[PDB]
Amino acid sequence: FSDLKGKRILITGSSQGIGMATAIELARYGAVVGLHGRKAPADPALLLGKLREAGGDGAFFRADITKTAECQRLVSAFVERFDGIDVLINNAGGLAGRSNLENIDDAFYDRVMDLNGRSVLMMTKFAIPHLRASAKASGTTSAVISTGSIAAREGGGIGAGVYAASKAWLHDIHRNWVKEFTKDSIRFNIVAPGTVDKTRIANSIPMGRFGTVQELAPAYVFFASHAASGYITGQILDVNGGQICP
Amino acid sequence: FSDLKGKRILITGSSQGIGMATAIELARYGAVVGLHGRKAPADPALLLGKLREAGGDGAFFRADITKTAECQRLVSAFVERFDGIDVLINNAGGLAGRSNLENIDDAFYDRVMDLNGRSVLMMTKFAIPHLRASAKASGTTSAVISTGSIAAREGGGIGAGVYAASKAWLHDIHRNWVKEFTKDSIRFNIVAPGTVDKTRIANSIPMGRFGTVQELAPAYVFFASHAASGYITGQILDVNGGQICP
Amino acid sequence: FSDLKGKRILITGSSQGIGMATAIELARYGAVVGLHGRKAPADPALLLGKLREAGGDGAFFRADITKTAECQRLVSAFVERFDGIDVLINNAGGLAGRSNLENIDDAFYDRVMDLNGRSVLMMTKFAIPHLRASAKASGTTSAVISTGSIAAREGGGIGAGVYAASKAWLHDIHRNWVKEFTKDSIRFNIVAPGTVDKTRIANSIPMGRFGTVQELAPAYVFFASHAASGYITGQILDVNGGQICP
Amino acid sequence: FSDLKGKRILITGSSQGIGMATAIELARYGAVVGLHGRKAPADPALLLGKLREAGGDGAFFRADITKTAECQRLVSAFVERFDGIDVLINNAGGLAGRSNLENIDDAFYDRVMDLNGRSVLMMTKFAIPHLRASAKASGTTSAVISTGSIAAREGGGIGAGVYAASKAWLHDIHRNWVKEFTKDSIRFNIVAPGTVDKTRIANSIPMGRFGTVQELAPAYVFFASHAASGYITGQILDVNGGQICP
Repeated sequence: FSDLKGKRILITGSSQGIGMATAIELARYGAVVGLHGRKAPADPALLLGKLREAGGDGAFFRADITKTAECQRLVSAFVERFDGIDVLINNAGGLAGRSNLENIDDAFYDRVMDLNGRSVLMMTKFAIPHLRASAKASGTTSAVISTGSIAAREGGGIGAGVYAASKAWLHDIHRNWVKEFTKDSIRFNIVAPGTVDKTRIANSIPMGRFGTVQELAPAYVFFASHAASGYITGQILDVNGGQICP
Repeated sequence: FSDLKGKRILITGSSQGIGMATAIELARYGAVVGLHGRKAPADPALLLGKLREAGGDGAFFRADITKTAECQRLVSAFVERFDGIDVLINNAGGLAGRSNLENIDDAFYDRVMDLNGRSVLMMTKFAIPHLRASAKASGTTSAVISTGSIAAREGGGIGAGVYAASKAWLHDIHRNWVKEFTKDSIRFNIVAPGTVDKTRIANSIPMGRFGTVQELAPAYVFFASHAASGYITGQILDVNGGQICP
Repeated sequence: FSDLKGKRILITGSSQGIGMATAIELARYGAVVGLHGRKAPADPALLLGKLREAGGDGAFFRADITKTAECQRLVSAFVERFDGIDVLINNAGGLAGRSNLENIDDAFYDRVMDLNGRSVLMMTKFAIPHLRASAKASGTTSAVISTGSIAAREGGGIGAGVYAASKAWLHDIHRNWVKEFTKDSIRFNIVAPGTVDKTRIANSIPMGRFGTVQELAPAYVFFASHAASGYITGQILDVNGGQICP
Repeated sequence: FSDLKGKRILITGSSQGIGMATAIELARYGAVVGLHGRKAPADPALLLGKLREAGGDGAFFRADITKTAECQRLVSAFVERFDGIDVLINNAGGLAGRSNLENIDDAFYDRVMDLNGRSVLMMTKFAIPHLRASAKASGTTSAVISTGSIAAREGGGIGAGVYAASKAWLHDIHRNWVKEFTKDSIRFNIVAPGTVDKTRIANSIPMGRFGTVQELAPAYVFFASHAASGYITGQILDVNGGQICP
C-alpha cells in the first residue's frame, strides 16, 4: 500500500463512521483525503487533525448530495483544492428512516434514492473525466469504491425495502461501469458491510457480534491500491462476520 | 393450472410483447386479465378478442405509470371493473433510451427509474391490500410476478446502466417484500428474460438465438398458479437460452 | 404440459419422497416413468399402480447407483424396456449420515460423493447419446433435471458439509453441460428444495413450515416440458417457502 | 500486514505459479512459509532463497496429496518443523487434463476430485486442531484460504466440467466450515482467479489480458492477515480483470 502516498481520495459521508475510519486508515499511507459531510454535526479541525496525525492530509467539504447540484459542487471543490481525483469512495447513504410498503409515498421513495442512488450516479459521473485523466498520467489504474450492503443481497429489514434495493442498484451499476470504463483504466469495486456498530441479530452472525468501523476500513484500502488490486474490478467484498456467505 | 380459471390478473405493459403473450396464455386457462398500455399505439378490441378467443376475458386500461398518480389510477380502474385482484404482474418498463454515464442528467435518470422503479413500487403498493384480501378469501396465496432482466445480474449493455440497475433494484426489493408480506400469504417472484425479439449477441447464447415472447409466457403462468408454485416465493427464473446461468 | 404424453422419463431415487411425487404428477400427463430404488424397502406394484391410476405407465428398477456399474445397469434396463429416453431426472442422493469435519475419513467422503456426485455424473453420461437421439427425432429438446439443494448455496447444516458441497458441485456441473450439450438440443436445469418433509428451522422460513413433496413436483414437470421450458436451460428453481432468496 | 511477521503458513502447490508468488509476497512481511510440491520439477534451494531474500523463511515439502495419507504426511512435516500452523493456504489443484462427458471414466473423475476435493478436505481437516490452537494462543483468528476459480461460478470450459464443479464444491464447503469452525476463531476465505498466465478469451475480459501471478498474491496476503480481514469470513474475492462480476 505504499502506492497510496500522495493519492487524492474523495470520500463521501466521511465525517463519521466507516467513511472516517477509512479516511484515517488511508491517511496512514500518506493519502490526501477529501472528507465530506451532509448534515451530521462535525468538527473539521478535529477530523483533519486525525488525518494529519495519522501521516496524511486532506480537507473538509460540506454538501447535501441528495441533490445533483450539491454533487457537482462537492466534486468541484475537491478538484480545485487538490487538482484532480485518484480514488472516489462513494460512502454516503443510509436508511432515511423506515416505512412499510403501504406507507411509502413519493417523498420517501425519492429521499431514499436521492441519498443512495442519484448521489452515487452523479458523484461518479462528474469524477470520471478526472479519474480518467489520472490513470492516463500514472499509467496504472484509478479507482472507484462504493459502500454496498448485505441488504443488497437479501432484502434488508422490514421498512428498509427501498434502501436495500438501492444497494442492489449500486452493486449492479458498478457492473455496467466496468463495461463502459475499463478501457479508461478505471476500476470499480464494492465493500458490503453487514451489521456494524440486537442480540437476536447477533445470533445470525457466525462471529457472534457486530463489526467495528476499524474492521471495515482495510477492505477499502485494498481496493484503493493499484499495487494490491490492480487486476480486480467489478467485485464486492462482504465484510460481515460470516452473516452472509455469497 | 386449472386453478387459474376466473383469476383476476392485472398485467402492466401488456398491450404487446411479453406481457401480451402472457395475457393470452393465462387466458387459455380462463383467467380474467387486465391489459394495460402506456404510450404504444394499440387495438383494444383486437387484443381483448384474442383473450376471449383463447378462452378468457379481460379489459384494457391506459396509463403513463411513470407517475404515481397514473399507477393509482390503473389499480383503481382494475378493481372497480373486476372487484379485486389475485395476481399482479409488473411487466412495464424498458430502456427509455440509451446514455453513456457522462451524459446522464436528472431527467434521464428519473425517466428510467420512474419507468422501472417507481412504477413497480407504487403499482405493487396499491395492490397489496386487495392481494391480501384475495388470499384471505381463497385460503391459498395470491401473487406478484415482475419482469426482471439478465441485465439485473451482469450490468446490461453500454448506455443501459441505469435500466440494468433498476432491474437489480426490483430483484432485491422482492426479497424485502417476502419478509413484509409472506405473513399475508402473498408470493413474489420474478421472470428474467435475456435477449427476446445481434448476430454476435447470438454467439453468446448457448441456444444460438433470441427468445420469442411465446417462450417467455409459461414461466409467468407457473408463478401465477398457487397449485404449481404455492411454496415458491422470493425467486427468479431466468429465461435466456443459457445466456446466463446463475 | 400435454407435450408430456408418452414421454419416457427416468427418475432416480423415485421409490419415495420427492422423486415418487414427481413420478405421479408426470403420470397425470401420460408420461412413461422409470421408477428406481436403491436401498429403501418399496412396493413396486403399489407404486406402478399409482402411476397407472394417475394416467401414466412405467416400470421399476433396482440399483445401488453409488457405483458406476450400478449406474450403467440402470440406464441400460430403462432403455431396453422403453427403447430410449426423453428426460432424465437425477434425484438420488442424500446425507449418507453426518460427520464433523475432523471425523471425516476416505470412506465417508467417498460415500457422500458417490451417492451425490458420481451417480449423477455417470447416470447423466450414459444417458446423453439417447437424450441426443430423442431430441434429434422430436426436433425439439430433451431434458435433464437434477435435484439440487438450498445447501448448495449456503453450506448446509453442521456435519452435512460434504453433502452440501456435492450439491454445489451438481449446480455448477450443469453449467458445464450447457456448454457441451446445448448443441445437441439437450436442456439442463435444477430444482433446489429447502426443507421438505425443527420448530426453530421453521422460524427461518418466511412461509413458516416445511414443504411437502406435492409442492415440489410441479417444478420438475415444468422443466420436463419443452412446451413450458424450451428456452430455459442452465437454471435453478429454488422451492423453499422463502428460506433462501438467491 | 505487519501482523504477518513470524506467522506460519503452509501453502499447497506452492512450488510454482500463484502459490509461489503468494509465498514470496507473504515472505516480504516476515512470514514463515511451508512450500510444497506434488510432482512438478522444482528447485527448493532457489525457491527458499527467494523467500529468505524477500525477508522471510520457510521450508520445502513434497507430497502427492491426491492421496489422504500424503495429506497427513504433509501436515505432519510442517508441524514438526515449525511447531504449528497459523494459516493454511489450499492452493493445490488443476485440470488433470480435459475430457468430454462421454469419455469420462472412474479414473478421470477420481483423479480430478482427489486433486481438487479430497486434497482440500483432508489438508484442512488435519490442520484444524493446530489452527484452533494458534487462534486460542494469539486470541485473534487463524485462517484458511483456498484457491477457487471463475469456473466454480460459470461451468468452466468444455472438457473441464469436473474441475469446474470441484471448485464449486470448494466454494460451498467453506460456507459449511464457517458454521462448524467460527466458534474456534478460524476464518475461511477464497481467492478465485480468472484467466492467469487465447486472444478470443482475452476479448471476454474487460481489462483485455490475462492476470499475472503477481497480481493474484495480494488478495491472499489480505485474507491471511487478521489485522486486515479479521471480520471477514465465508468470502470469495474474484481476481479476473472483470471477466466475471458476481
